[PDB]
Amino acid sequence: METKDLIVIGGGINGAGIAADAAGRGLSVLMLEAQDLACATSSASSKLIHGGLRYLEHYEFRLVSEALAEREVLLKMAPHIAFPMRFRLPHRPHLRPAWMIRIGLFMYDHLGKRTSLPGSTGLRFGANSVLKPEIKRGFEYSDCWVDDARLVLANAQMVVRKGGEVLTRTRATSARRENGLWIVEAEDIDTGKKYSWQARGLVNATGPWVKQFFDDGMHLPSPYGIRLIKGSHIVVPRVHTQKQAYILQNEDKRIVFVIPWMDEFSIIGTTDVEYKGDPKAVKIEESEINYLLNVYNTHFKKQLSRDDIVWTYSGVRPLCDDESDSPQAITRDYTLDIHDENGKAPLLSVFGGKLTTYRKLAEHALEKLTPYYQGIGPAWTKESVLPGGAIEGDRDDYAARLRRRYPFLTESLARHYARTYGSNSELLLGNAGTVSDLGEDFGHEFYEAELKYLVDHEWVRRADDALWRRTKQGMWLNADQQSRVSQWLVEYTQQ
Ligand SMILES: Cc1cc2nc3c(=O)[nH]c(=O)nc-3n(C[C@H](O)[C@H](O)[C@H](O)COP(=O)(O)OP(=O)(O)OC[C@H]3O[C@@H](n4cnc5c(N)ncnc54)[C@H](O)[C@@H]3O)c2cc1C
Ligand SMILES: CCCCCCCCO[C@@H]1O[C@H](CO)[C@@H](O)[C@@H](O)[C@@H]1O
Ligand SMILES: CCCCCCCCO[C@@H]1O[C@H](CO)[C@@H](O)[C@@H](O)[C@H]1O
Ligand SMILES: CCCCCCCCO[C@@H]1O[C@H](CO)[C@@H](O)[C@H](O)[C@H]1O
Ligand SMILES: O=S(=O)(O)CCCNC(CO)(CO)CO
Repeated sequence: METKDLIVIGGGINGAGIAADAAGRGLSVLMLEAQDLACATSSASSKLIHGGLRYLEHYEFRLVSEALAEREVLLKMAPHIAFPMRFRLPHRPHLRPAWMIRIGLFMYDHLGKRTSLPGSTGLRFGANSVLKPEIKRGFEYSDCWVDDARLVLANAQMVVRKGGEVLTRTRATSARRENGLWIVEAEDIDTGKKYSWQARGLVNATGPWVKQFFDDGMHLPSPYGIRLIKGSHIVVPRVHTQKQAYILQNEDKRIVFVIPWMDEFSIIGTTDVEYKGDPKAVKIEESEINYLLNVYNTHFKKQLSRDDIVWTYSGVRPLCDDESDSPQAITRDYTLDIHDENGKAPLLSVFGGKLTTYRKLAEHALEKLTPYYQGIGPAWTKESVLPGGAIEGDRDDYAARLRRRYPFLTESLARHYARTYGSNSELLLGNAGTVSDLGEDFGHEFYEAELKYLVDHEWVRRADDALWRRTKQGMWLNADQQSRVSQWLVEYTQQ
């Protein structure tokens, strides 16, 4: 019975969420990721769990309402990596009238069930604010921040938690129907080891590659086109000490975020640039930098230059091509397509789908796949808690409680584990009783005990996986220290 019930191609947020949900419904599931979990679009987001305020002008009510309500659901599912955040919108009357803004905020507050997130409010900016003097009025509202790459990992762990299988660095090369079953072929991108599996169902959740897999992997016609819209972000030492984020209205009608990041930086993003080519080669261009710095510099007193940038990242949104002439106007809602052959071997493909709406998307996916499976269990993820989320507060409790239980833990390290691993911290600490038991110090309190844990429980294979996806330690480790991390991984993944 080597036949899996469902095979999921794609290890980003959408593929992980679908696989986890499926496994939790009793299906024998296998998820395939060509490189590393969240190595593409899912680790290149603005990292916000938002309802999509700007989509209201386009009347995308279905998406905005679903997104808004999911915020609190995700907040309870992964309290260790997600949390409430307040956003400040500077008023720019020549762009949008005050009455217009208020209507939007009203919908944003009632368009979706809001049990804990505070309501919107008006703001007054004085001569001592961070914004320029001419800007005197604004508004503030709620939304959430989430460690995108880690939300993906949490779901991958869930898959395994429920008897599922997850393979990384394994690229699916082909898939075709045969005798009522799917024959999926894949190969280890490193060793060349080939695999061949049989499945009763197949999900194409390869994001930017969705159509590409239809053409080269299955030789089947894709039900939808895909618009690749690149978006980049720049990182700089925090521009101010305030805990809230700002949402700026640019002259082209787009909005740009300035978000507090890891207490030391500010993330500024994003952009909408039509893109063509390999989604893996995407990178920020000069005009993007000029565009993000300008909108920031026109709003804040403290001026930023190109020289203040400490890091940048970019990714491409795989938006379902609605033929919109304007990249910023293209819809952000997702579309799912399911098709079978003679009532068997269904194929569910995913087009679009924000990180914010992934759980709902995954639920709707299993809904379409239900008719094809035995006594498949019903929905369940809404009342679940992702691995690492079984805490009691986050900072409120966990970080404090961790140092209390593991006194040798400095306040910074305790904060890191709490905000990264959550309830999985005790598994990482194992029998450690002192700092020395944590092993080699690679820098910035990133110990061997953490890296060993990442390889054993978080599929880490390369340094980048560990320093830029499972964590953001890459922001502090110098070139030699990162080289050492890679060297350790070789020696550990060797024998
Ligand atoms: C600029 C930007 C900002 C964003 N901001 C936000 C925001 O703050 N909030 C929010 O909710 N959303 C945001 N998003 C949207 C969100 O990031 C994406 O919608 C989501 O990550 C898409 O996930 P995915 O799983 O569909 O695709 P991906 O994350 O791209 O995953 C697809 C995966 O498939 C794998 N794959 C491809 N081919 C194969 C193959 N043949 N075999 C095996 N594996 C394969 C890839 O390696 C990859 O990991 C943003 C997106 C962009 C880029
Ligand atoms: C302008 C002096 C009275 C104080 C009100 C705060 C100023 C911002 O008020 C704004 O002014 C705009 C025009 O500039 C209007 O179009 C409005 O949308 C708005 O209410
Ligand atoms: C039902 C929810 C809608 C609430 C009504 C929104 C009206 C906002 O109205 C605005 O207020 C600004 C400041 O007073 C103004 O300066 C005004 O000129 C006006 O444009
Ligand atoms: C009768 C006309 C009513 C139209 C109300 C549309 C709601 C406005 O939505 C607006 O979207 C903007 C970006 O798109 C955001 O910057 C604003 O915060 C938001 O109020
Ligand atoms: O911690 S979990 O059980 O959720 C996932 C453990 C995954 N372990 C691997 C070891 O190579 C990846 O780290 C895969 O078996």
